[PDB]
Amino acid sequence: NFNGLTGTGVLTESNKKFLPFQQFGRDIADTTDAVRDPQTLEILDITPCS
Amino acid sequence: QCVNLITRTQSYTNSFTRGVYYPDKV
Ligand SMILES: *[C@@H]1O[C@H](CO)[C@@H](O[C@@H]2O[C@H](CO)[C@@H](O[C@@H]3O[C@H](CO)[C@@H](O)[C@H](O)[C@@H]3O)[C@H](O)[C@H]2NC(C)=O)[C@H](O)[C@H]1NC(C)=O
Repeated sequence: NFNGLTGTGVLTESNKKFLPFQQFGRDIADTTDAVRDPQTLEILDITPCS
Repeated sequence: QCVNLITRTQSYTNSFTRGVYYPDKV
């Protein structure tokens, strides 16, 4: 539950730049694939559990 | 206290591709 955005998945540190005024990331299918940690500002990938 | 010391005029022009902003923080 990252600042209200809820979901299930496995986190993973990514190499993406997130335009620091942004918080969430989405793919083509509008699925949340990258969420920023609101406490340490790093970007984490969202992958569905196997 | 204020006084009317500006009274600026107005005109018209063509606004090209401008005024685009980020709709969300996605
Ligand atoms: C929210 O609060 C936390 C807790 O203080 C902030 O995390 C802190 O961030 C600073 C800046 O990066 C860290 O200082 C750095 O620490 C490393 C490792 O010790 C050191 O090598 C650097 O020179 C620098 O001093 C600090 O350690 C870190 N604290 C914790 C507990 O992780 C966080 O930045 C705050 N959120 C925002 C948006 O600022």
